[PDB]
Amino acid sequence: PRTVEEVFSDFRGRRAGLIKALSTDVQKFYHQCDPEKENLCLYGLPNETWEVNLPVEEVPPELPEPALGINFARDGMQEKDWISLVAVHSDSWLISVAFYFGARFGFGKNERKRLFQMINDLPTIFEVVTGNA
Amino acid sequence: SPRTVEEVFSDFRGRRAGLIKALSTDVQKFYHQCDPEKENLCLYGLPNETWEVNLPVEEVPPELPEPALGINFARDGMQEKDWISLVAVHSDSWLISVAFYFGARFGFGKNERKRLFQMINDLPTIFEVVTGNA
Repeated sequence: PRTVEEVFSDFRGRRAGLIKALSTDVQKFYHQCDPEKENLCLYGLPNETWEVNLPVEEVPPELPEPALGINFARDGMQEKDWISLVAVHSDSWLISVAFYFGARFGFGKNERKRLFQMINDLPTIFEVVTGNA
Repeated sequence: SPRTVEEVFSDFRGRRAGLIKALSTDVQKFYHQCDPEKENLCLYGLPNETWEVNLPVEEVPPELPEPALGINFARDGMQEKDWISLVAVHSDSWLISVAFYFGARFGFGKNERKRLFQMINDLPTIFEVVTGNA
């Protein structure tokens, strides 16, 4: 069903916004992550934008939430290692969101397999930011 | 695959079994712990096949992905089996997040991620289990 492509399009859009935050806009992202601020995250939207403040959602929130408090360790390691750690959390979030949508759209086992194959043909954000893409 | 792939899958299967317990065998205990008079609660699965309903807190640093919060707010607004299904789908998305997070911390590459997904997707989702979709 063309619904696998719609869910994958959403995933690619959020992934593009997160890759922007962690590469092209890395210093903007870094400076918004002062380590004494509370509850910051990296949130990706399918229009290829990003934000560090958790958006207000319904209750329960419809989408899985990304990691909060990612800014505490910003100064405790090399910037590229902190970026890599944000990348790993971000990759685990994106796959959560995509499979949540797949379930909401009534994907069965075959649709779940097709969605994963498309996701896993792209380098992870971790691989992008570490130079292993 | 390296041994770590099966070890990450074993963690996944054990948490899944705990979540299946909460949403089936232990459903009334789970239901009553999802008290609508408490603050927003989450359902967690642990690798020893147990489950817990806890208020999420601001863990610093963040560790595992966080499950859906506020499941207790929706409990009385739906037929119980539809609320169970809602919790199940959120729990399925949490489990795959946890598994791929561990896989990343343990340096999985493309092939290791494929093998891990293959094993996860052999099993019916918790949503399928609780709705009779196998």
